[PDB]
Amino acid sequence: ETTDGVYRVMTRRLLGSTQVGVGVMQEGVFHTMWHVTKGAALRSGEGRLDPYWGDVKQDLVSYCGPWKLDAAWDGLSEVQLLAVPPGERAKNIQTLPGIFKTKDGDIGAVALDYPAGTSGSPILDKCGRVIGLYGNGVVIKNGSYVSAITQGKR
Amino acid sequence: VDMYIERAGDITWEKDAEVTGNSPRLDVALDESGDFSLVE
Amino acid sequence: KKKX
Repeated sequence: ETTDGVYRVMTRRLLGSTQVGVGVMQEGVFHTMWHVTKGAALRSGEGRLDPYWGDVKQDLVSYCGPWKLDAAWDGLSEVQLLAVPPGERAKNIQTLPGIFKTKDGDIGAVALDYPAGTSGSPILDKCGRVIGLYGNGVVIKNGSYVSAITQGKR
Repeated sequence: VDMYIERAGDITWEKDAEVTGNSPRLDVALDESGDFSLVE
Repeated sequence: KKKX
């Protein structure tokens, strides 16, 4: 119920299902964005995953244990968004990040646009390590989107 | 509300992939609620 | 776009 991989986060009511986001299972911990689940418990097969840590300002939450993803963008190399859009198979999109320049340092940022339920899709370095999650960002003047590469602290 | 997860794939880098998108350099601020905004 |  916690095998490594990328997962869709779904909700179902009486009718069908809706994909509200995506997350990463690594080292027995599920990692996603706070705005996807709001820390609600997650069903995985017959099991239940409970929130362990989170931070609304970082827009991150982990389940079952502390945040495990610690790879960092090197500030130089191209990366891949492993986008998992609703209703579409996972696909890798290679890009050279831009930068969010903030008063508290710079953050890599990817100019790729996907539906809201793609939130939490992992961004990867060339070694396949998860350098952050996609889906907390800004809209620029032409209407397109730029997502921070949001990484937690391990 | 039943919130659940389902596997979608293995986390792997794709060799010879589509390189797309630009690399914007933006001045942004982050509020305590986790919202980024452009500095004007 | 959370900012489709």
